[PDB]
Amino acid sequence: NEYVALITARGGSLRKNVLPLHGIPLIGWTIKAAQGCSYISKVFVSTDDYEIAKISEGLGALVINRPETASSIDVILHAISWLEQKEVQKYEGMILLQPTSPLRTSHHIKEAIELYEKTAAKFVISVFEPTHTPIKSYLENDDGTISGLYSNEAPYQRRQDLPRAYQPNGAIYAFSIDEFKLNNHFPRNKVFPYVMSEVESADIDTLEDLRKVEEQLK
Amino acid sequence: NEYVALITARKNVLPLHGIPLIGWTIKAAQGCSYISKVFVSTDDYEIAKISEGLGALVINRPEASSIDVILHAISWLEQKEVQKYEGMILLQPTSPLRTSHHIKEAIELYEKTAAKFVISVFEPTHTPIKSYLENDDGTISGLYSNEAPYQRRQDLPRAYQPNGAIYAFSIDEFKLNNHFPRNKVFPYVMSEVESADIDTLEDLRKVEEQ
Ligand SMILES: [Ca+2]
Ligand SMILES: [Ca+2]
Repeated sequence: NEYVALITARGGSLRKNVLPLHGIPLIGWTIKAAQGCSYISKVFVSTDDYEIAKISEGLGALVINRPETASSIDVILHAISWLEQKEVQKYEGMILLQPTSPLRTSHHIKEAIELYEKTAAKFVISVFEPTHTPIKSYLENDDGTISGLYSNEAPYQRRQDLPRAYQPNGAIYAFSIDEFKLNNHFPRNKVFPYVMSEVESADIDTLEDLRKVEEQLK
Repeated sequence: NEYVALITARKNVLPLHGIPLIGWTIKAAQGCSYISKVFVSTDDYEIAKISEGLGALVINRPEASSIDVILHAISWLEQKEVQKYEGMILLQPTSPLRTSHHIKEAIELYEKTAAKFVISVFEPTHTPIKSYLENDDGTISGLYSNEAPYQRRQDLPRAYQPNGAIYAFSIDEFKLNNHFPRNKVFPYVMSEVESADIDTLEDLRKVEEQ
C-alpha cells in the first residue's frame, strides 16, 4: 500500500498558510509532518499562489498548479487527475492534510493510516470529542419549538449512557483514490474516526489562534 | 402571572467584581419585575448566610439530583408560602453574565409563545447539526443525517446547546411528570459570550476580564 499526501492551500483573499510559526511558515509544519511519516510516498501542495509554491518546492514538496470560493471535492478531483497524468506510480490512498492544523504531527498521520489499515476503512477522518457533546444538544423544529438532536430524552440522559458524538478537526482525511473517483464525493460508508484531543484540534484562522499555538509549543 | 426564582447551590461563593458568584444571580432575579420571590436551595450554612445577606430567601435542603432539588423546593414552597406560583424560573449560580434583561426576555417569550418550557441556549461555533455519531461497530455517521457533515450550515436546521442560565417552566406540569416538559419547549437564544458557565478558576478569570 502506497499513500500520497495532498495539502490544499490557497492565497490571501489574511495569508494564513505562509504565517510564521516558530521559524517555519504555517504550511511548512504540515509538509514536514507528511514527509516525516514512513507511510507517505510523495507530498503534493495544490496551490494557486507563487509564495506557497516556492515555499513548498523549498521543502521538497511537489506543487500541483491549480486554476480558477471553489468546491473542496473539485480540488481533490483535479489533484487525482493531475496525479493520474503526471505520476507513473498508482497511489492507493490519499491523505488530505489541511495546512492550518500545525498540531497534527507525523505520529497522528501514522496512527490514522495504521487505523485505516487495521479497520480496513473506506474513510478515516480526524475528530475530537467536544467539551459540550452534540449528543445532548437540541434541534430547532419548523414550528419554532426545540427537541433533542439524538433523541427527545438525550438532553436529560447522562453522557456515559449515550453513544459518542465527534466533530471533525480537518487535520487528516484518509480515503481511497479509486472509491472517491467513483462517487465524486467522500465515502458515506465504513467511515472510522481517528480521535485527537480538543487541544491537538487547533485550526489557525486568526492571529490570536496562531499566538495561542506559538505559546502552546513548549 | 406569578413567577418564583429558584437558585440551586466552593464555586458559588467565588468573588466576582466584589460580589460572590451567587450574588450576581440573586441580584439578576431580584431586579426583574416578573420575579415575585427569590430562593437559594442550599445545604451549607456559609452559602445560606451569604444568600440571606443579599436578600435571597434560603430553602434549607438536607445534607444530589437536580430534579430532587426542584421537587424539594416545590414542596417547601407549597408548605411555607401562602401564594400559589404558576411558573418557576430555575437560575444556575454559575452563569453571572445572565442579567435581569435576559430573565425578562426569557419570561416574555414563555408568555408570547405560551410555552410549557423555555430554556436559555446558544448556537455553538461548531454546530452539532454537522457532527458525527459513533455506531456500535465502531464506525461513524452523521448525527442529523448521513449527508449533514457535508451539507452547508445555511441549508440545515438550527442546532442549539443549553447554557444552563435560565429554565422557565410550570410548577404544576413539573410536579405531575417529576421531570422537565418534553413538549412545547422553546429556545431563548443568548450569545456564546453571554453563555459562560464558571467551572474552573480560569473560567472565573476570563469572566472578571469583561
Ligand atoms: Ca493519541
Ligand atoms: Ca439579547
